[PDB]
Amino acid sequence: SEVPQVVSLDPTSIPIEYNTPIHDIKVQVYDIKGGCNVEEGLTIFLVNNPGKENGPVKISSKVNDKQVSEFLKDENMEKFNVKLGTSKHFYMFNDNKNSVAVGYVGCGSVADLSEADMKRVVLSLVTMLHDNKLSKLTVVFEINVDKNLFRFFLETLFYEYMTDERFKSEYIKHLGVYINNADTYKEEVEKARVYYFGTYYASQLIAAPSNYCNPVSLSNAAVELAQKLNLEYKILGVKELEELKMGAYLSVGKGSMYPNKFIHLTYKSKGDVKKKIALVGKGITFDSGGYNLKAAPGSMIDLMKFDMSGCAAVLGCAYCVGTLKPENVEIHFLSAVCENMVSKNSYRPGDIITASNGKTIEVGNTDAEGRLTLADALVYAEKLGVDYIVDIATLTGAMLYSLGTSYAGVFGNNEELINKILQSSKTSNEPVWWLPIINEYRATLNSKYADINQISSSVKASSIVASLFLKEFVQNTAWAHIDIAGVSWNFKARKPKGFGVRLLTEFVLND
Amino acid sequence: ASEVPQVVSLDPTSIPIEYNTPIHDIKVQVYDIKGGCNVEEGLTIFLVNNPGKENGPVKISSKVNDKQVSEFLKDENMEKFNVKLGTSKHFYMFNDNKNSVAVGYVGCGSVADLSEADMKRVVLSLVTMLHDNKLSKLTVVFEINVDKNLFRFFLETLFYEYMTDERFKSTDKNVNMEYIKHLGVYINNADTYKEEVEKARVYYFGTYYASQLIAAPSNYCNPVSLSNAAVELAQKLNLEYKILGVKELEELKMGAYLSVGKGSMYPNKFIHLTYKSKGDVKKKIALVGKGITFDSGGYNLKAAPGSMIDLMKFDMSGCAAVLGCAYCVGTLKPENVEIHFLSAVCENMVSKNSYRPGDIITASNGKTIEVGNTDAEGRLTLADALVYAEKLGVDYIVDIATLTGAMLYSLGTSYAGVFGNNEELINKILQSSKTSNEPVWWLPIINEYRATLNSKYADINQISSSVKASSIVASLFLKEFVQNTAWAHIDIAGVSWNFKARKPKGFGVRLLTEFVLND
Amino acid sequence: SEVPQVVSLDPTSIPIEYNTPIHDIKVQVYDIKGGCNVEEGLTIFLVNNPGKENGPVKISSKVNDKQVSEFLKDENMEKFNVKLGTSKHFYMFNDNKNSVAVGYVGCGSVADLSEADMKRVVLSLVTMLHDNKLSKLTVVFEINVDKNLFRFFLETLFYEYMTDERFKSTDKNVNMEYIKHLGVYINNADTYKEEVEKARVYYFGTYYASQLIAAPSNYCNPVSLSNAAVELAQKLNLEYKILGVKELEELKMGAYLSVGKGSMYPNKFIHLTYKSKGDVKKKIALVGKGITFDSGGYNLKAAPGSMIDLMKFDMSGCAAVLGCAYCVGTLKPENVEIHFLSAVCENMVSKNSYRPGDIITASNGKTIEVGNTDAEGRLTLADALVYAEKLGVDYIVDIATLTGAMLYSLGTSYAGVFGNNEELINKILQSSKTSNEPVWWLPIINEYRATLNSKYADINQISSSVKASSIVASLFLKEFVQNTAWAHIDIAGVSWNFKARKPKGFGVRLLTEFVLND
Amino acid sequence: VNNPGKENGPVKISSKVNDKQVSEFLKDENMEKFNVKLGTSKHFYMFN
Ligand SMILES: N[C@@H](c1ccc(-n2cccn2)cc1)P(=O)(O)O
Ligand SMILES: N[C@@H](c1ccc(-n2cccn2)cc1)P(=O)(O)O
Ligand SMILES: N[C@@H](c1ccc(-n2cccn2)cc1)P(=O)(O)O
Ligand SMILES: [Zn+2]
Ligand SMILES: [Zn+2]
Ligand SMILES: [Zn+2]
Ligand SMILES: [Zn+2]
Ligand SMILES: [Zn+2]
Ligand SMILES: [Zn+2]
Repeated sequence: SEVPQVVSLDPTSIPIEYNTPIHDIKVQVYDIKGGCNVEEGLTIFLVNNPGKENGPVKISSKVNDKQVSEFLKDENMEKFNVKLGTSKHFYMFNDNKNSVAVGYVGCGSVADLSEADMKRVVLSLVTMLHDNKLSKLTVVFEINVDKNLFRFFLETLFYEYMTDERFKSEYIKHLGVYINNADTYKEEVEKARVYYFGTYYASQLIAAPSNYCNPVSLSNAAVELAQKLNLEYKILGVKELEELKMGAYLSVGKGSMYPNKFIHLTYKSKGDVKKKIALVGKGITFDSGGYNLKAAPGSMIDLMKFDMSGCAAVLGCAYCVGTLKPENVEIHFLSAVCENMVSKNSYRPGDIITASNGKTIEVGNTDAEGRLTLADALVYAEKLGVDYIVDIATLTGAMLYSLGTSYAGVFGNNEELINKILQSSKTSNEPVWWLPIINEYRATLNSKYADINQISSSVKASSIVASLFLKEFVQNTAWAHIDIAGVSWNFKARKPKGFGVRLLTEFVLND
Repeated sequence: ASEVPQVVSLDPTSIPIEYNTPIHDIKVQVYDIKGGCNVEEGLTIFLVNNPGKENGPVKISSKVNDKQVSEFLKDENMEKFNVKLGTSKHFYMFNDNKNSVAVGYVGCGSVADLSEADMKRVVLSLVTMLHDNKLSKLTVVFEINVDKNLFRFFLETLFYEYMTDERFKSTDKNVNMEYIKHLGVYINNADTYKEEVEKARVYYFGTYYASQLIAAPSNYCNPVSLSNAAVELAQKLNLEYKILGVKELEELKMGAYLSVGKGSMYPNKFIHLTYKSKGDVKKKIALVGKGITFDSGGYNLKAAPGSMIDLMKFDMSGCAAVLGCAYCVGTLKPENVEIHFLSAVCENMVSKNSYRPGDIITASNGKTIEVGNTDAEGRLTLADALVYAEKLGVDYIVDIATLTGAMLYSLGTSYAGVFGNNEELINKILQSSKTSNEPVWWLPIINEYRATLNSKYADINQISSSVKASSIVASLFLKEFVQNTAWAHIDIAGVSWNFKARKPKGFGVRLLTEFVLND
Repeated sequence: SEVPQVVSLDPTSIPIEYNTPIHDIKVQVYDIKGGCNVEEGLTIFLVNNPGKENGPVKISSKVNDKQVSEFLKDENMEKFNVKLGTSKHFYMFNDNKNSVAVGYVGCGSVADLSEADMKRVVLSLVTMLHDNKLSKLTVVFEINVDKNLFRFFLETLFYEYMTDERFKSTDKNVNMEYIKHLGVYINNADTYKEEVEKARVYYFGTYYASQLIAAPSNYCNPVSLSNAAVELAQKLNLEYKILGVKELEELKMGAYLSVGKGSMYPNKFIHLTYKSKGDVKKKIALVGKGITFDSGGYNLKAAPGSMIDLMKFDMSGCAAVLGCAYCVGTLKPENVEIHFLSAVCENMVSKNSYRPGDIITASNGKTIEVGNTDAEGRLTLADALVYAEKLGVDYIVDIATLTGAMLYSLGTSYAGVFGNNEELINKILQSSKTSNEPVWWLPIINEYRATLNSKYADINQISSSVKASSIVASLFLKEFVQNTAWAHIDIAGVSWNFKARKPKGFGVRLLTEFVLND
Repeated sequence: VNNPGKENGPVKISSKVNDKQVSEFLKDENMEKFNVKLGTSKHFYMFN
């Protein structure tokens, strides 16, 4: 498990932060009926105006401080508006002559916030936290959210508040929440904190550049994670991968100085097993394209450290599952990890390679490497004899032109499973849309020489074609495929989303 | 009608349209298989499968009312052939009356319920047997299971694919072109299937009519000639009609639609056809089709590799499907409905008179629009068509358009995408997709992208600056022009043209008609 | 007739120079065995040294002056070599105590100079004429050349020497002075004497063509070019007619008319005729592609390498045909009837332009599906070929800047010839030899014909699958000649001299030699 | 089989065939229903 180096200055591990300052925040949830106390730090009102305009801010909650309550009177507050994400905050002295900050974030005019909207709310709030030295934040909900959305608020807050400074060379210690029917929201708090970290852990792996995060260091990190969670683990090396005849997966890695590593973590519930699941993540630690090099305008080769986002989501999910400890489920966490590089040793456009199920594949484009690695992972996953196989992958850039940057696409061979994923999208608030596997396009994968083509020459619906290819490697097991090529990276914030950790955990939990 | 302007005298002044096609001379007779099959003149084709047995052997199960033919078609003789989807074989023999007969089969594979795609492969194989063989009659024996809709779909597709469009042929007409006069069909429970026959013939012609308008090049089919054809159609069907000209469009302040047509030598013409049932009207529907008779891109000229400027006569496919639907509706005469058939027809050209990238134009609902790309012209014309539609006071607005090339990257060439603001209406569309066998998939209008249409100067941007999901952004733009009516949008940019066969599909005619009929 | 203008500063004619300085040159040929007189101006010896690479200059001619003869002794000349294209200037006094200038141009080792080699020699000589104000040049041939190559020397010398200042205003060359006399010393001079005025005629045909080509598309548009052609016909007493739009409509030339639809200039079809006074034994139609500017139309020339700034040259074929009309009309061959044809128009972007996808109808009734508006040349030629065949001629030869693909097949030196008749093709190759305008036979590959099959129209203008566009274009044109020997000369690669930044006037001499020899 | 002169003309088989059933299949009246366009084919199964 020694990471090879070219020079002594090359890093030999991924730095990982486990103990984050988010974990130090004491959280308290209070009912809003008893009035709000404003004694310290920053207090923010989440305010809308239905009908409205953008109408005026009007505060409805009772505040147990004379000076603040004066500040918050309708005549002052109408000077401001509830346009989504708009905020104002002011420092003042309270009834005990102590310095208090008080303000609001506008939640617009609709009464049901979408995940997108709520995200805009949190971002405004985070901007104030990053701009202010505070011991404590207090948030009071003057809008209605359900339990899942409340938890989404917390996760998004923690995640966005946290700043990754691992490669560079003050946080609040308390969070108060005022909300109607407080007691029903309390269970969401620590769940949010677990969901935050699984997501942030995924992010750290994705953000970690390819010199740091390579097939050896990523599998080392996965082992260290399993050890900390008491998960069973197994890392398959080149020799075993050859014995298993994983020729599609091995071919992708031929050109890399980093030997292929296959990750297999296993969680088992205490109880009687009622569902066995294999979660398979695409783990290309750097996708240069291979001989089909990413040289075309817009191919974004500098982003391609993110091509192990699927693997990160699966690993982050492992954190959440290993921590929350759901019952009656056995989960396998799989990733065929490798690096797609240019070398005398690389596989070539046109090569015919042989998958572990015996299928010969003609490589039409070395930059369609993910589906080759996934083919062998899927064969491996099916041999585990599980009930559901779900794979998640940054597989096709075409997703940007279908669903874009907000919704991932799910494709599958089984409507019941697909529907379970859509439900988990609803409760996780990571949005997914069901796209079809159109069988009429299957003929385009008929190779003249091999059993099957890797790519289509004629069909531009590449996300569907890739799904048709993948489907050839699952024979008799319910399977779904989540393409996160569009959603994984947050282009505007210049960072990963850690997309899919919460989706997969909800999937596991809801079962 | 209006006079079509010409640059030279040899410029065509109308679209050639074939109404009385050879398919309409075909006499169809349907028999129940339980009565046995008579095997006489022409070509008798058995549709045969073998469930579960992939590439399984052919077995003819139907009673054949001829001793020679029954002997020929017995299991031992047929076992050398297999049912592989699309395969076919011709047989020759003498019957009990000493007349030579031609017989054969088309293989329908080993899966019992044929998809719409599978059935098309079967039909294409059948058509291959009709081509280059001068036959007076074809007889088809169904030894596979099909529901009523799939039976109709077989007939529609057969009629459509058999037909050959020679309107623009002159020196190269097919000397050997000769159609059957009779079509016999044997099927179990024949009486239940009979009602589908004329329905299929009507659906075939609506689709083929749309196909004719689309395949017609932009010199033949321009906004004046296309609106003229809509008038002629309306007169033949006794639909009400109104064609709005520029002066009337100006009065209605349709600035977004008018701006697109500024650079064309052909004046904008807005088609408005109306069917009204004689009964008491229970539902009112507007069907809106994109009617760009040629899309050069305008100043944002289609010059990039893969922009397929030579295909762009097809950018009135949406208008064509709405008109094809008008044919079907006006022919079948549904009760209790009032249907408006709408198209803002124009041509997107490069000229001293063209609108420019950056121009700010005002739609008929007062919204100002910043033009970011003159090649996103469809959504601008649809904006004003949607405002016009909503003022009619209908229950549903459905538009259909070759709107975004991105469709090819999302759903590809077989499935159209539907988007909308109302779930009930979307499900009705999806239901019509099932019964018409023209596949459509529901795609989301993702509100998070809406902010990317915020203009610094105008009320709204025509295009997104940052979002590449253009089919979704376009849908977001269109939604701004429907205020309080259930509305759905069908993007057929990917499915309209059959690239393999080098012809249009007339996609959407049957879909839209089923939608009207089922309601 | 009247050229339309957008503003009053728009030109309404092509400026044309007919009486050139070359025409003022008095040429005298003398037999070299009488010895050479060296009395004034510049006297240049053309010398080689067969079989000795970069061999020494040796002057073998007798020079009728003691002082000059001494100067050019082998001893004095041995320091110089005959490397092809090298040259030297000498200065001395002759017997008359007069200042005299002498030099040489090396013609290498091979005793048989190629077309390319001879142009190298002529270019070196012109370098000696430029930037030196001389009243007289004398050339002494100490190399062997046949009659066609001697004529080629003069034609090339005249053409290269001539500088086109029609569009110069504030930047004319103040030092521009042309010799008034040219003396030529050659062995067996009597046989070469008849080549001189032939060379002058050939030079002007070529120069005339180049003037038309070089003239930009604002000056040279379909009206002004057809106007020029009438003027030329009047000067030569050729019969002429220009067919205008209404006549073109009556003749149903729908392919040709569609290309011009987008232009502010009306289509003009040029038809000049030369007819011998004797019995007519051969009738010939010469067809020249005449696109005065090719923007590409809606298939706009926007791709890198499309060279839109060069497209004033897309009437190079018409220009070659008109230059041939000048030569034929001047030299007056017997036994022949020649029709000089061009369907002239401009390919532009407009509300009025034809579109990609349009189906149009040619004058022979064939419907054509336009796959690319930038393949306009073959549409205009289609109707011109139909017109040509209706004249009842023995041969139709077209010449056109038809396909950029020529750059990748033959390049900038050799034109391609395609045809439906081996005898006609061979006559063109033979004319290539005697005109020294190089041409190579390329095949019309019938296997590609199916790629022109259209789903809706009788035929496709362009291929869907085949990249060999010069072949595809020829297949298309062939569909418009029914039963007449026809050949097609694609000059897209050779028409413009990219290094010298000017047209060659390619094809005038080739076409004239074809007519003359037949 | 070809048909000189007649573009896409009918198929006519000239060879004598030593089978009565096949001889009858190959008669002009049957074959004229097909054409000689380059690459076009038809074949039929029968008993001899
Ligand atoms: N790694 C896949 C991928 C993922 C995302 C993008 N991409 C995301 C945004 C723009 N391009 C491109 C390729 P692949 O190269 O299709 O294997
Ligand atoms: N006419 C629309 C369109 C439709 C289809 C295609 N297209 C269909 C297939 C490939 N490209 C491109 C543009 P538009 O240019 O987006 O308005
Ligand atoms: N005018 C023809 C042409 C001729 C020459 C070149 N060309 C010559 C050199 C580089 N490009 C390009 C187009 P066309 O655009 O094929 O009609
Ligand atoms: Zn790749
Ligand atoms: Zn990848
Ligand atoms: Zn467009
Ligand atoms: Zn369009
Ligand atoms: Zn061109
Ligand atoms: Zn040209």
